[PDB]
Amino acid sequence: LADHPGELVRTDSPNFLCSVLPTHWRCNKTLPIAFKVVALGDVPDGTLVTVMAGNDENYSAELRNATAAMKNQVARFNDLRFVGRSGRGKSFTLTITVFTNPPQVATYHRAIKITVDGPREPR
Amino acid sequence: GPIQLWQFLLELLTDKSCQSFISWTGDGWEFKLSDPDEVARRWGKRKNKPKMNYEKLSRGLRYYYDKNIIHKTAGKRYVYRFVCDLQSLLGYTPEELHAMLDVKP
DNA sequence: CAGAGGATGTGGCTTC
DNA sequence: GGAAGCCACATCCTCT
Repeated sequence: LADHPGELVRTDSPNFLCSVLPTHWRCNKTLPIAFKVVALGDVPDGTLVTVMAGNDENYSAELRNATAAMKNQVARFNDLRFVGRSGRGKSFTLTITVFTNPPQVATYHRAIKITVDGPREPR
Repeated sequence: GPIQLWQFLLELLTDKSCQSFISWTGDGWEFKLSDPDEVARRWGKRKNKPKMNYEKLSRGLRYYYDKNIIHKTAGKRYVYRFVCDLQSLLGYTPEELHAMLDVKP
């Protein structure tokens, strides 16, 4: 929480941080900032990282490119997208799984609302 | 009203006046836009989009492939096929419809 | 040119 | 009535 001041938020896990996500985005639209999961502790290069989104509307929301490999403490998710909607006025909770042995899981609560239109100009 | 592309085309295909620019091939629900520019012009007019053309209207149709409303007939220029259930919609087998319209082939 | 789809904003309508 | 959703294109573009 230093070198890229406002570029990282804390997850419910003291060993992981992830990029801040838009508060509301259009489904299947590319994120404006590549989602990254940053490992504080030592996480061997190559370690897989997946993210699952969902809430009381979708226990599981359809995503795209939801897998990334840990390279030098960081999992750089290439063009990650949210396909499944999160419901009117409701946001998804991301569950990040870092495939080490044993595996570790960090959570990002109420991280992002996804709708068919996403942020839109007033009518 | 909220007319949709496929519905609009279906209307033209069931109006014998429009047979010069759009018609059934004679094979089931397959049809052809013999004069794409004209069809596009009209579609443009019905939606109030003067700049409308075949290049954009065809994009409309391509969104249907996925939704199983209409598919492309590979190899045949300006040729598509309704893959949805028209009999249910207009209560006529293609053969009967082709007869009402005096569809040649 | 015809034809597949991707990207992104708008018009029409429906839900809360 | 009005914001927030959903669906259908309309436009533009990049490849094949």
